[PDB]
Amino acid sequence: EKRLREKEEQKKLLEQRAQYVEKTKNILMFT
Amino acid sequence: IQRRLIKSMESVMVKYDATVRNSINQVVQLRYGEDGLAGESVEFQNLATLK
Amino acid sequence: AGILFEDIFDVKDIDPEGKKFDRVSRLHCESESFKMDLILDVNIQIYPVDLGDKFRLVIASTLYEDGTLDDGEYNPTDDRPSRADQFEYVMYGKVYRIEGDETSTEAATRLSAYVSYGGLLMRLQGDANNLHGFEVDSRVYLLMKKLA
Amino acid sequence: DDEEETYRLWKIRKTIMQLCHDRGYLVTQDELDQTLEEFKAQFGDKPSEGRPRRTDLTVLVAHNDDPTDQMFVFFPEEPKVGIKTIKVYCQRMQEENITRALIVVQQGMTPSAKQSLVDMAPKYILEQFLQQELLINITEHELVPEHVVMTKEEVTELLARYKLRENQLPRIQAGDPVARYFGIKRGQVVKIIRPSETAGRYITYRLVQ
Amino acid sequence: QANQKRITTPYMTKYERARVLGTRALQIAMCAPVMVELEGETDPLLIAMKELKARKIPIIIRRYLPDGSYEDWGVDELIISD
Amino acid sequence: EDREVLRVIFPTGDSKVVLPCNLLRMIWNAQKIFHINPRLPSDLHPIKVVEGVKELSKKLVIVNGDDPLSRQAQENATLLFNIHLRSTLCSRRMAEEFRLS
Amino acid sequence: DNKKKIIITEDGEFKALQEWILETDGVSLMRVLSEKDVDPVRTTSNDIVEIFTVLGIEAVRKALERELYHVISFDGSYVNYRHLALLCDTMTCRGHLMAIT
Repeated sequence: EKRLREKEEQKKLLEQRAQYVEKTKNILMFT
Repeated sequence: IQRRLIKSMESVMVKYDATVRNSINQVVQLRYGEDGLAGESVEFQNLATLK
Repeated sequence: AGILFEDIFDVKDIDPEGKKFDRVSRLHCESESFKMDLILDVNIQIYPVDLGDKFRLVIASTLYEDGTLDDGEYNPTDDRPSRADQFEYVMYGKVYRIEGDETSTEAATRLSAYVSYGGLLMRLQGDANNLHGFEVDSRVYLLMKKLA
Repeated sequence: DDEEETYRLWKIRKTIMQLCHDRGYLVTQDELDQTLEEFKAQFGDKPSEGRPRRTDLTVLVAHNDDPTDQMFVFFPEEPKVGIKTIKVYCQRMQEENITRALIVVQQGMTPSAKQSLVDMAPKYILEQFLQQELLINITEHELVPEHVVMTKEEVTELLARYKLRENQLPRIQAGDPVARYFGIKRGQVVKIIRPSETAGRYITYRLVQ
Repeated sequence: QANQKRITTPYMTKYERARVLGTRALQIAMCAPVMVELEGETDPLLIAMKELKARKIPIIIRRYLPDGSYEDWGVDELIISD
Repeated sequence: EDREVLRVIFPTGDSKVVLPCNLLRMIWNAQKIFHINPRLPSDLHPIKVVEGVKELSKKLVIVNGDDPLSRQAQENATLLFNIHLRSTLCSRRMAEEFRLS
Repeated sequence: DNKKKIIITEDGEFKALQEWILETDGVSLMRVLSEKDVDPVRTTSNDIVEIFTVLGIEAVRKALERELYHVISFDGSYVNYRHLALLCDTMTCRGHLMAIT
């Protein structure tokens, strides 16, 4: 169960990566 | 100081739903003393599993 | 009989810590027949006790020579044969503690019965074989007599 | 002059990440506990010359419940932030379609800028923070109990259980340090859980004003 | 308010006891019928306390709640401690 | 678990607390009322101690209600007392310390 | 021990660490907290107004309870905590510091 929860942590981490790769272009055209 | 304290807290009362409220009916404490117990019956004791 | 304990004690010390009360004195005594230590508070004003004295101590559950319980009430107009007639100093108290060297698994080899005679305290400690008659919150008598 | 500047930037970023995590925004554990040396590696250790510039410190997080509910954290360069800078940030938020932001100012913010932050609230909920008050996370203080923003369902359940109106709960100011930390507006109730020496635990509820 | 579910305490408060005893003692003093038997009592307070111990005081306590509702408890329905 | 809860409630090791019922005095009262012999084995089942303490805890109500919010407030209102009660009326203490029947 | 650092050893005992502490004659809690090697968790003040301005209404509630308790108990006296709690709730139930004036 702890392994599943850490895997959910990893999937959330890659989800934040998958949205950060969108957010960097907005930060780029910001300045 | 005594008069000031009294006039500040005079109407705070334990209600029949056991909440402590003032005259405006605003809630000051959801239970008296956070435990809903009167101060005459409580007494000093020791928690045996703390130390 | 109604006797919980009987032995002859020898006063080995009086007030090691110093005289605490004027009319009361603490005796630290030891017997010979059972090897039991005794701390006893006695009214030395009416029954003086000197160092090195030797006395017979009898802890009893009752004063009546026949097995008969007591009511704990003062009856001076009692004509029954009482064993207090055979002793000089008699007190009446209650057992308020029984200590021992018992462990969680082993029983007690040595016991220590504590008695209070209206505030005059006694501790009789020694082998647990000699202190089976003692039970806490139980009334007893002292029945102590000096001998030469 | 410079090592302390990057230390302050790292501390501010740490408090901001903790703040976003407590508001419920998606924050990875790695950036949640980022060592000062890791911060220097990722941003630099010479902010004075321009590595890192505060514009590189900008954060953009997404809410756990809604990926579209994102939030910005801007770090203006000027000590006293002016209305023009607020307009620039609002323009950027419009372009990127983001509706919430934090502005971590250094010295302060002009009255016109604050009035701009207040008037356009229904469009963009953008807050103002001093870098001085982000150098510490006040929620870690021993005096500060555990605050929890209740949901409208929870608030309705509370008022129905104790059978009372919102004006009968105790209050917390909208400008409270912890209310500002949790970014809560008027009408919201915050559940405070604190230890009690007479009961063990005590939950009280404060309405935001 | 649903009488099937009364949320207030099942105990009579010290103030409820005080006022109920005073009220019933005044009622007895004003020649109200007594609900319990009497050996020789002539003081209304003693008669009222005897009625309370017997749980035979014909009074209903209307306890008001902060929301405005109320709960009606018979003196025989409450737990008398003192 | 109660120990850790107390450790976070009282970060300084001060076990002096103010609570309703003096449980040690009540235990002493029970020892003297029923003439408990501390030297003899007891006839109290430790499972009876556990079950009785749980039912007692259920009967001590400061906040009335079956709803989850009332349940949590009830938990909080009597938390410290219930910890004191579970640590005082423990099965082991009731077996080798108090030796009640 | 009220100002020492009370920790819990790995064995589970309460241990009072004897550590350096600073007492200032003025208050800048806002600044002192944000200093390197300064504990931002236990560092406090006796100026309740600054506690309210820096930490908030519940922090000043707790601090005000602490300060009133310190004033009451310094002469060895003792007052039931519910009275201090009621006074402190009266001064803080409306989101601001309500003086008794």
